[PDB]
Amino acid sequence: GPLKPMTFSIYEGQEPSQIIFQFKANPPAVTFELTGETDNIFVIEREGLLYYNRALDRETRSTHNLQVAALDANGIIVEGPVPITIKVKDINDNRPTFLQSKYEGSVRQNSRPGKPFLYVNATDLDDPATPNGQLYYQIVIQLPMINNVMYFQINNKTGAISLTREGSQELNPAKNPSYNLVISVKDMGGQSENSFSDTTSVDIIVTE
Amino acid sequence: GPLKPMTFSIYEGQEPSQIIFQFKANPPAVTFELTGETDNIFVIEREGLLYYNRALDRETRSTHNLQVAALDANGIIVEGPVPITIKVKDINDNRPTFLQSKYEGSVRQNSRPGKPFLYVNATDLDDPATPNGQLYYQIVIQLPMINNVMYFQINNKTGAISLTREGSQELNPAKNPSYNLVISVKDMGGQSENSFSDTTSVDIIVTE
Ligand SMILES: [Ca+2]
Ligand SMILES: [Ca+2]
Ligand SMILES: [Ca+2]
Ligand SMILES: [Ca+2]
Ligand SMILES: [Ca+2]
Ligand SMILES: [Ca+2]
Ligand code: NA
Repeated sequence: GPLKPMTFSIYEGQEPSQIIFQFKANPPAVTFELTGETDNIFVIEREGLLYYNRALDRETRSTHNLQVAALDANGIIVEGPVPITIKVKDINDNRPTFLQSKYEGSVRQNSRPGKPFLYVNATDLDDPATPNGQLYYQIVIQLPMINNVMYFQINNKTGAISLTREGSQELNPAKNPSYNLVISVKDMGGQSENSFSDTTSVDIIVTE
Repeated sequence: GPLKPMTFSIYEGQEPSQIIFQFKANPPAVTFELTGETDNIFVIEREGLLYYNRALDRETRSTHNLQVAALDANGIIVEGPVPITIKVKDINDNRPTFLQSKYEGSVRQNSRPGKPFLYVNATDLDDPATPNGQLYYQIVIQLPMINNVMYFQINNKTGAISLTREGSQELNPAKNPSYNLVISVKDMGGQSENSFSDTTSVDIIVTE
């Protein structure tokens, strides 16, 4: 039918195994012209076969804005150009990376439970609107630890470290002036399958 | 385009708010048929509208293996069937449960510290490779307790109960012949936020 705007969604990181679309020339159109963000990847054959020639990369270009025009036997545009939008669908091909391998923090004796005093942070180049770039932070270990009582907690979404109820009650620089936490981060929103992880080390001084 | 295998990942425990996918019939296809693990949940409209009509439950079915076929006006399959995979993403919707509500054990006086003599165990129906099913064991209280000294300890990952150094030094059937421990188990790795818990009771006789 008439040439019109179209959107195609194509996963990145996959070498092409299927065409995108076969356009059919409406006489007096005989050939097609593809322009825009083709990047030596998107091709239209003379008689309308639109395809891609190699794996896409959302982290290089997340949308290819293309245009297609239909031309007559004299090379005159008779339909379009119209916008053809390629949405590059994300895969989990980037690992989360803590921005420091060691954090130095401090907390006041009697800091209110749940009040952040330190943020750890990781970046993930995947799409944060998808599981692939959605990070989940956790405390792997606290040292020292007495009778399995955690004195620290982390906001699993934000990386905010705060005292627990019991940490607020028990932390005392006279008894134990420093704690080490090992923190993990994983992508896939903390789900198991196809996830990547990183760790960092946090030393926390307890002050008056 | 042509029917091909597709995977969708959907969280359990949420009322559906969006369709899954609209299949568009390419002539001579006119309608679609859905088969497989539909479970009075997954439906396709003739026209192509694939949706789910009630919350999923990973603990009932963790992957729905569906198939979609395109039928012509005479009900001949002209495309597919192709596998449509629904991966059900886990939420923390199950409380961990101890396998016994009461444990009875014993420990010999002058037993070595840190050597397990009793395992408590809980199970959690959520995914154990996620925080939702990741368990953390603690002693809530030991009675009797002498001068604020713990005589017992528990491994927070394994549920292994052993004597402390002080317990090994002080246990004596003539002075205190029995102890009770209340043990907790928590999921989310033991953090307070978004976690569920159970408790059990452990009676321990001190022997000669
Ligand atoms: Ca990529
Ligand atoms: Ca990632
Ligand atoms: Ca990616
Ligand atoms: Ca469930
Ligand atoms: Ca659980
Ligand atoms: Ca669950
Ligand atoms: Na205490």
